[PDB]
Amino acid sequence: PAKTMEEASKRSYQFWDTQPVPKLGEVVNTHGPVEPDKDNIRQEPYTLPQGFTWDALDLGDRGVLKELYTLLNENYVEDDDNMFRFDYSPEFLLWALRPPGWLPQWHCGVRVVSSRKLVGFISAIPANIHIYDTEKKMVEINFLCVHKKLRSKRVAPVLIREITRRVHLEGIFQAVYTAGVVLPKPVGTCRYWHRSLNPRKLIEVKFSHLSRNMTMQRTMKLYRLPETPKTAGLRPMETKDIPVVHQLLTRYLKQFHLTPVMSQEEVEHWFYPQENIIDTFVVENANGEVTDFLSFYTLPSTIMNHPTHKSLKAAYSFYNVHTQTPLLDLMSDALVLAKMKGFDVFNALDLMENKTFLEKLKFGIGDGNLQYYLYNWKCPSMGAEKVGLVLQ
Amino acid sequence: GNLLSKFR
Ligand SMILES: CC(C)(COP(=O)(O)OP(=O)(O)OC[C@H]1O[C@@H](n2cnc3c(N)ncnc32)[C@H](O)[C@@H]1OP(=O)(O)O)[C@@H](O)C(=O)NCCC(=O)NCCS
Ligand SMILES: *C(=O)CCCCCCCCCCCCC
Ligand SMILES: [Cl-]
Ligand SMILES: [Cl-]
Ligand SMILES: [Mg+2]
Repeated sequence: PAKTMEEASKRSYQFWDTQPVPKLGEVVNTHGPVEPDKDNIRQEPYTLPQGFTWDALDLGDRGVLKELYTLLNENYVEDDDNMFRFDYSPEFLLWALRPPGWLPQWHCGVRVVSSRKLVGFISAIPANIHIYDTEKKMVEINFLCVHKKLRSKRVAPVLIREITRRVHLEGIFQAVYTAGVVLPKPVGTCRYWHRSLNPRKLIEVKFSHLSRNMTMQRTMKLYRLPETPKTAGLRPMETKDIPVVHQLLTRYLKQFHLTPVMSQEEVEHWFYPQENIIDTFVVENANGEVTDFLSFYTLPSTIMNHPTHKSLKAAYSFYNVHTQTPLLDLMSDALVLAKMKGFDVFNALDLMENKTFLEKLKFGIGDGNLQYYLYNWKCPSMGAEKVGLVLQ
Repeated sequence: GNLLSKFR
């Protein structure tokens, strides 16, 4: 697994070389599909290793949702030093996996035949995606996970081929996804940055480090935030704000080159506040007009050395739209709100306009690149600041 | 999927 483009050129991709993606290091100047829409699709599921079987996870069954939570809680993404692991909650998983248009056959699980234990997963959800001058119905792929005891046995390529087949059956032939590893071939490369909210805890669990020329007392003063936000008229998003949030987001996203195209129903799903999942605040001015909004989702991480201890509480910048409030002010209030709600750290990528505030608001650069990818769509790559899409 | 990053 190459995490660097230099590593990636010294690697061969036995699976990805067979897929309709551009080759690494080839410069793309065209825009369109690699292969045509298929007018007949394999009806039979791909073959799994002996002893494993496919299943479609109906998350409306609480027991099945808990099985998925447990698979991910124990086997999903860890940080580069294997000290933290994502701890997606069941309620978050419902938010991320049942948006408008979701299909249970696109919650694609692998179970042990004899025990029925869940040991692998991958998911698709539908999304309309604007990529340069084209809008395409696509899927977003997420939650690719193979049990630690099943790794390095070529199960991930089978999971990818099977979700591909199941998406093809529904008439969809493009996808978007992110990954921490370099594959053929990123359409954009983004970097996470981090803003300490509770510096004492971040240093104690070694999420961050004391600068060695700075004391703890000094670090606490440096990152201290006001107790209340400064922007006039900031308040939680409400049902009555759904249309204007939709309108604000649609107009704001036009300036980027890879963006979602959301219906008003999708806007309600992705932004309407749900405690411990998604937070959205709007700025309603002295005229009663909503002019700006900020949003972040809740994604804690298990502290692997102390599974007993409370998870590390992280907020992830989602979509932030400014038309009257300066973005710097909007994000300052996002930090204060996250601190108020008990988060330890606030995370943001360097995409969209985020580079204009990261250093000024005392974010520090993170240790991993997030690559963005399109499947069966060959187009030029773009800089992070033109990426306008944030996944979970 | 997402990436779990921390301070460089
Ligand atoms: C990611 C994971 C499913 C890969 O399974 P694995 O057993 O380690 O790798 P496998 O032997 O099954 O197959 C390797 C193939 O899958 C590819 N692959 C590995 N990780 C991948 C990823 N995140 N996304 C897409 N393809 C990936 C590899 O490039 C390789 O294909 P190649 O021959 O062209 O290079 C597994 O390691 C895992 O669950 N890790 C923790 C969760 C995670 O990181 N999920 C994905 C976040 S983007
Ligand atoms: C993070 O979990 C993303 C893992 C992405 C795996 C590769 C997905 C490739 C596209 C499959 C669907 C194609 C539908 C046309
Ligand atoms: Cl479901
Ligand atoms: Cl290119
Ligand atoms: Mg738009």
